[PDB]
Amino acid sequence: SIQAFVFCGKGSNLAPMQHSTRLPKALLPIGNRPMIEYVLDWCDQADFKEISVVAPVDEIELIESGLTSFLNSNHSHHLQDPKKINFISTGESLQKELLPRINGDFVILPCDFVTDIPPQVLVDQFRNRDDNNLAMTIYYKNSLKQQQFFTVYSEILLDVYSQRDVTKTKYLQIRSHLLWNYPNLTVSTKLLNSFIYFCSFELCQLLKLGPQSMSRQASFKDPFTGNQQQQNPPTTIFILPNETLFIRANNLNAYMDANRFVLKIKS
Amino acid sequence: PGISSVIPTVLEQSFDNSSLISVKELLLNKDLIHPSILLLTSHLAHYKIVGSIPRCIAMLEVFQIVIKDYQTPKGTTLSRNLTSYLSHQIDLLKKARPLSVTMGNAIRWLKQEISLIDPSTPDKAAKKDLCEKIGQFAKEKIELADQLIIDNASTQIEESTTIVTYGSSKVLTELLLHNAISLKKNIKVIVVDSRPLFEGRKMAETLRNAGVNVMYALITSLDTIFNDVDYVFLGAHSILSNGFLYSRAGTAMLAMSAKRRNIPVLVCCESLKFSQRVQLDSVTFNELADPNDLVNIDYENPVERRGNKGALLNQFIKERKFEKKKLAMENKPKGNKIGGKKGSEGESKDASNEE
Amino acid sequence: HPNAATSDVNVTIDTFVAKLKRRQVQGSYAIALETLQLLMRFISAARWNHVNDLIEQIRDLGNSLEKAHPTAFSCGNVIRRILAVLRDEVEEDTMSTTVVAEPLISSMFNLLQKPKTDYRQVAIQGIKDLIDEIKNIDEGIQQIAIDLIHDHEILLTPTPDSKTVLKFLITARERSNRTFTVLVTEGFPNNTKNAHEFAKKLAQHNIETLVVPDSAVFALMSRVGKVIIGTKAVFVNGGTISSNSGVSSVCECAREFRTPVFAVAGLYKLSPLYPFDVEKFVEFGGSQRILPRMDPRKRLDTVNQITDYVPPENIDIYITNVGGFNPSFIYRIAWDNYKQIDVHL
Amino acid sequence: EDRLQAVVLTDSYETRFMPLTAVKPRCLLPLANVPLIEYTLEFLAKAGVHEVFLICSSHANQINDYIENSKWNLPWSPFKITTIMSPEARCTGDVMRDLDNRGIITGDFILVSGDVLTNIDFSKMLEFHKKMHLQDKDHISTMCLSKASTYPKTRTIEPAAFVLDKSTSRCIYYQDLPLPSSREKTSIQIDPELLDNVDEFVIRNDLIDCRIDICTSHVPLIFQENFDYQSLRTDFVKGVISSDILGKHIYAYLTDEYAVRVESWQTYDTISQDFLGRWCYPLVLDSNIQDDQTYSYESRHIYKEKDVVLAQSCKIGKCTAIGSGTKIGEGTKIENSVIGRNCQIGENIRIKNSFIWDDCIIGNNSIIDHSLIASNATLGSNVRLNDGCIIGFNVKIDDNMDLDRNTKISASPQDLDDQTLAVSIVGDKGV
Repeated sequence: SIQAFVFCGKGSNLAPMQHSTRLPKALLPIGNRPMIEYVLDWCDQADFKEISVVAPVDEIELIESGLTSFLNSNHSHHLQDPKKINFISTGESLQKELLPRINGDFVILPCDFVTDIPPQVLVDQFRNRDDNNLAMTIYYKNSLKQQQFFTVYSEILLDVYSQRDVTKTKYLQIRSHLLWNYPNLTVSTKLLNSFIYFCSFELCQLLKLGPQSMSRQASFKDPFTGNQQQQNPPTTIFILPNETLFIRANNLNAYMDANRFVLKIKS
Repeated sequence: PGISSVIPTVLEQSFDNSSLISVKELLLNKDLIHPSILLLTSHLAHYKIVGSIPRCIAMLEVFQIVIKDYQTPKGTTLSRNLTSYLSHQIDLLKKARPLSVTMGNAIRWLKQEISLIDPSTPDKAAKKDLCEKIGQFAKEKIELADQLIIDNASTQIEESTTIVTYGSSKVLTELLLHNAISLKKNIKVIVVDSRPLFEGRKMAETLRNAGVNVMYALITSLDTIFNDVDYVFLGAHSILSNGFLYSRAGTAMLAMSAKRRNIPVLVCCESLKFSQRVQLDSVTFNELADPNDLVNIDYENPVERRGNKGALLNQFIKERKFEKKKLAMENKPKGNKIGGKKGSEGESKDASNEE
Repeated sequence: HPNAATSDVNVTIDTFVAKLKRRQVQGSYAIALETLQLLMRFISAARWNHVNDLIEQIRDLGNSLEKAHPTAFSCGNVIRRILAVLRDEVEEDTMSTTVVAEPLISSMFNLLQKPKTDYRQVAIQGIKDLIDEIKNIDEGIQQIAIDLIHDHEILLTPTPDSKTVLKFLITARERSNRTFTVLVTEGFPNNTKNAHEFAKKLAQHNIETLVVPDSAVFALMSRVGKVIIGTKAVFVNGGTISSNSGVSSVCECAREFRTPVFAVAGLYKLSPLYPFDVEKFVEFGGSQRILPRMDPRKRLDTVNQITDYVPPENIDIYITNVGGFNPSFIYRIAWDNYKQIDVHL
Repeated sequence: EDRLQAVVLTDSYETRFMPLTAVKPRCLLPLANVPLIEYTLEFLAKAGVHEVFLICSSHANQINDYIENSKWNLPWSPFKITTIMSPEARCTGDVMRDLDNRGIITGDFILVSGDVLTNIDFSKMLEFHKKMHLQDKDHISTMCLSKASTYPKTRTIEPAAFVLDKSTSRCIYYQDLPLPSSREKTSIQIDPELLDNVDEFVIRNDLIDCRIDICTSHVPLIFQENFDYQSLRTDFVKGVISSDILGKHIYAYLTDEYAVRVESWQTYDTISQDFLGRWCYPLVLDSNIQDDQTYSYESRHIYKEKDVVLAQSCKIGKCTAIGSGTKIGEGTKIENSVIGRNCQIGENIRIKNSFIWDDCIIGNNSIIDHSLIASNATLGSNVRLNDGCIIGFNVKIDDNMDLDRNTKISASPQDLDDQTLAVSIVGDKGV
């Protein structure tokens, strides 16, 4: 009924520490408290019993050791290593592999996290509002160019379109059928997606018959398009994505943000 | 078990017959609690749609699911801790929000069933026949009863009828729908609704979705539509062995008005809604929710606004209480239609021995 | 007579009309004040010397105003009062100009059988008198009100809006030893904000507040002691039109459970027109403040009314500056300041 | 903020109303008995205008007459009306240019494009406009918006698009798409020059069209400077925004209250229906603004004026209105309809969401389901119609008729079907 999957990889995007042979992505002490400490705390808070961490080809026992020693844990965590990983796919290929182990509804939570939010309320929202998928976006750093853009609603709070700025045509484009049902659609500049994902019971059917997703974003939320043609078989409650906004200073790490997180932590 | 007490709102000098709050947002739940019960509790806490009849059905379904999920342990027998579990569940329900007479009856029946089958029969074969029998019971003491109610209504209700109601009683909705589309007639159906809930509104919506001419009504002026109105059903919940109706909202007022102006008021019921417990006023046993339901400026339900309202302790003493369940009278609801077909509420327990 | 001279002769007639029609004006008292001011303006600049003609003109003016708005009556009433004031004076004057007693103040059979001065100054004074009356009704109601409230008694108050009623309540509350608890219905469509304001005011003084849903009166009435209203319009056979929402059902409940019903009243607020049907006098309300969005409105039919009418079968006393009077009697009071001729203008 | 002057656009979108307009024009027409410019005039009065400019062109004489008959040619009000002359069927730029040539205004002025029925208090808006102006010099005009009637699925012809701001509230873009009638275009392209200067963005498509502007002393000069502009919404404001004058901003404002501009038949019908419901509060028939109207609110959602006569045994529905001087025999099964002042009826009218205008004579027997009858257009015997039908001026409909959906009916004594002279779609006679 209640399970969580913990994504782990390798520091491909980070610049100046991660290229050393014995230090992993999961175990990174950047601001005193460890990177997977916070995740573990979150999991504990979330009342989730059985949690399994997905591990890459690099580091197989180090993560296990981390899970075991130093740390409160008191839970039956299991560290599993599937073989189909190439990175050129971060976690989609792992997700595709682990599917008969999912008995209920699963939650996706990467190893690299910075958190300050009240966490119960996301879970509760996921449970209540009869929704298949829900994600999170949080404010840009407020302390003293080309960026990223997301779609939002404010009355129900829904998501529709999620595309960035790296690989697209120069002018901004909107579809016709993707407005005539669900009229009001607001676009925001400031928001940073924390990459936290929730998944319902009926999702396992698609990843064993026809894969398309890249970096866990492509064929997940945007294939909600039940308009124009109707040519991809849907699994029945309609295919609908959701999103919620929060205020506190905590976000994703991808670029030069680690050094800023250091500055943040001591408060 | 969890967290109890430590909550806002005063004891209230006016009306304190039952306690007022509980568990809404989940943390540190026991490692044996079935999720269906939890979800139901979450629903009921902020529920719009259900009231009396469907709730019981839902509960039954949940119980059936639990039974399906349950198997006889190696150490403890089939009747060892089941009863305890049931009791715990009931206590949780009570903590969440007080319950109905039908529910109690169902619980009693379950208990009886527990006793009936001896702890020696094959375990797989036991629950096989159990779930069948429960299903049968559900069919008979709800669906069959509903059918019977419908048929009762059919013989009595005239060629072309204007029907005025209050609430969200599913039976009545079904009846209305039947009249609209199945047997086919002219139906001017008027529904009334209060401030905190939107039951009436929901019913109207449903009727629209089936295609009916509806009038949407409120408290401030009922009379303006009567002064014409010919036939009226009330929001049935529970009958006592006096001959009254423990029911929802200012239905009593409406009934009084009906009594004053020409026509009797009538009610349909299920032959398991009846109690054997009794009371006689809107002070006896009050059903309460939080005074937070009326802070927001109306229109919709989830809004979040800034204005003036939001004082339960801030200003110099401010109590903003209400009621959900009140007393409907006796001399006026002459009509009752059940699983035993006919009778008066003056004949308050003439089917309670017949069962 | 139409509005042909009455535009440049007097300044703000059009503005007054606008206020009436489009409801720029707020408060019955305020309306009355405005009417008085208009009358003053009419008097001051314009000259007549001929009296009956003038009276007729005034009647016509009043009539037109009344016809402009079929549920605001204060304006009409003030005018009627002024007419009455004038008429008696005129009658007195006639008897001096030319140069029998009745069993009481007025006879009945005189209607079937055949029966320069400082008058302008007197007329001026009349308006001033009226103004003063309007100002200090409460200083005349005050010591008639604190004659019927006791200790350990629950007091119901639907439709609490006016500055009069509030003041009355405050005066009672000043004698804090007199024990009374206040139940206040919110009043669904329009009264809500006003009710809240009233509650706040009560709290300010230290008066015990209980906020009531309108559906829930049957559950409270058996515990309710005395009920006070603060009406807008008072009528012939005893009933009232009160400032919006939840009064009819309440009254019915009271009748059923037998409950005492006070009403704060004023004779200038009292109308001598008889209400005969629900089909006319009851004023309806806006669906705008019920449900947003208009595509569900295609099939359903929302029914709502602002201000409501009361049958006299229920209320029992009218606490005025003069005194508390019986509903099946108040006609006499009205006639002690109004006529049978000044009705259908 | 005292002393105000306004420019009003009546006569704009004829032929858009296709069955009507031949002798009597577009803006003069009634809603439920009452003409449409009257509401605009009332609004103007409420605002506090002292100098009124109005445009007349097509069927202009009658409009002028009606204006004269209205109570504003008399100097009792703070304002007077004057007529601007222009050629038959024109755009809005020419008129602007003409006005500029004439040259009167000193400060802030108003332009009301189209036909607007607004119940909204505007003093506060004016104050806000003033405050905004006091912020910075290079600032022009104010624009109004509102949350739509539920979901835009019945309102098909208007697909208005707006891209706005939170902090200062500023728009750039506008777009139109048909969709469920003919599925074609699926692409819109957006301005990428200036974005991080503003930061906050709110994009909305489900907003009600009104077409109103509070304007400062810049617009006519601008029009003079760039004479390529044709309309204000489609080209002008957008052009101004797109680096025309460096640093020149405009204003956006939201109000949840009911305010709709009319343009089509179904929209008009919807507006009528809304009015029938108590959606409008500073505008109801019992208040009687004209001082010659004597309508009052009644039970079961029916409107009535003084003196209405009917014959015995009846059956009535909801959201209806019956005017003064209506002489009705036995019948009328009334559901959702307008009938104007003075309507003589023989016997029986089965009414299911119908419509009847000023002064109509209906003969014997008619089954009517969602259709409109115009002024003086007399109905003979046996009238049977279907959905969305529209009848024009002076249509002397005679004996025996059958028509279905979308069948438009003429007005002239030129292009369309159902002729005004003897028998319509049972004989070809007329001009």
